[PDB]
Amino acid sequence: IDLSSLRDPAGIFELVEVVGNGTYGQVYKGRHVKTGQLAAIKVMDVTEDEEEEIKLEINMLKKYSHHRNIATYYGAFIKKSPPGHDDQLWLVMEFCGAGSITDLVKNTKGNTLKEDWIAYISREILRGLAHLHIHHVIHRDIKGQNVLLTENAEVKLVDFGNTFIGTPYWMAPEVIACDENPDATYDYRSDLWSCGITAIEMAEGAPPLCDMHPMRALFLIPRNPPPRLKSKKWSKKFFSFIEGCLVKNYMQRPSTEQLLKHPFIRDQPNERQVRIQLKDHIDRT
Ligand SMILES: CS(=O)(=O)c1ccc(-c2cc(-c3ccc(O)cc3)cnc2N)cc1
Repeated sequence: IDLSSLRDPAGIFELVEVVGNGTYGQVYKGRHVKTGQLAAIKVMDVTEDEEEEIKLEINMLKKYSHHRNIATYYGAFIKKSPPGHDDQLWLVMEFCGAGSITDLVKNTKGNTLKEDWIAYISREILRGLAHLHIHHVIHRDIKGQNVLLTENAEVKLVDFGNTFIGTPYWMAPEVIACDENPDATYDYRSDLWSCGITAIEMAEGAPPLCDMHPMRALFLIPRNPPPRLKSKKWSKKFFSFIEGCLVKNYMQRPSTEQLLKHPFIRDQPNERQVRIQLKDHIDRT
């Protein structure tokens, strides 16, 4: 519970290459020197003022990241610099080598996923969310990019809640301020909307207003009726789940616990086979 104990990462971790493209920023594929073991290393410049806002970031990952549907925290390191600034802070976590769900859709023929795959991943997203929510934590950024796979087909979450506004596509209507929603408040239920959009992403290859300029999409999310699956091919349980996820008014939107009982998530006989199916796609590196 102090930045002084934090070792120099020197003979402990090596930075191999920047992970993904630059999707996550300064997140690197790291190597544990001694074991050769892989870790994901998040690098950040740290000032004398950033010292207390960062002590919590570490404690968040320490407390909450010890669930199977959350990428495990390993440790923290400071790469010191001369008295004329600026120290680097390395947040070492589990390296989910199979990439993200975005990678999965892009790597899958025709950029669509099998319905039973959506059911599997969505259950694991919800199961991870249930953990954050039960600990009074809102993820704030549920999307394909932020849902990763291990080489063991385990579904794991990243990026739970500085100057910029990011991508609008997965934002629940309530988090976007307009005339009747002036103080736009994040609810636990916002992560459920985002989850529903992630399921559309998994189904169609991209989220509902991907073709719009981000500013135009930001404007449309609170005005447009709930997004719907384009195809009619989908099962009744799937449209139903998307519907439940995408209740426009958060006040009637179901809890993460209620969703976990939805027939699409609850009823999964191919669960074991799907995990094997996903493992083989991963094996095709
Ligand atoms: C805390 S954060 O900055 O949001 C963050 C967010 C994500 C990761 C992370 C990314 C990857 C990864 C992604 C794509 C790919 O192609 C290959 C690998 C694997 N494991 C991870 N833990 C790490 C920190």
